[PDB]
Amino acid sequence: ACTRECGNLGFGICPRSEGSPLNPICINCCSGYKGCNYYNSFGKFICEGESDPKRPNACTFNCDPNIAYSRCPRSQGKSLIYPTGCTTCCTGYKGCYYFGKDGKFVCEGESDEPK
Repeated sequence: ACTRECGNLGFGICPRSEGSPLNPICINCCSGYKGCNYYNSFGKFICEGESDPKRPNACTFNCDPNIAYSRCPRSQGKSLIYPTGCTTCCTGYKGCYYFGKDGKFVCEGESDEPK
């Protein structure tokens, strides 16, 4: 039960399992998320993510060539939501972290994300 209000948020980020041995995601330990583990294509543990999705680390976009895939508590949907349209804190997804147009964290989403 959410209001009809059109939200004015900036972007959402959602820590989610990404990639596979055969189809590696481009990511690094710095930008990977706390609570997610990162692995090579042979399935060897590389690192836990260092980044808090409420206040992400300053990192480069550079791929860590040791990383092919991640395991996060949640696995569904997009890693990044932009733009957000009319999405509000309420209609936003659980395990997704929405930031204002100023770049500052506003809220985590409260609604179930379709699988």
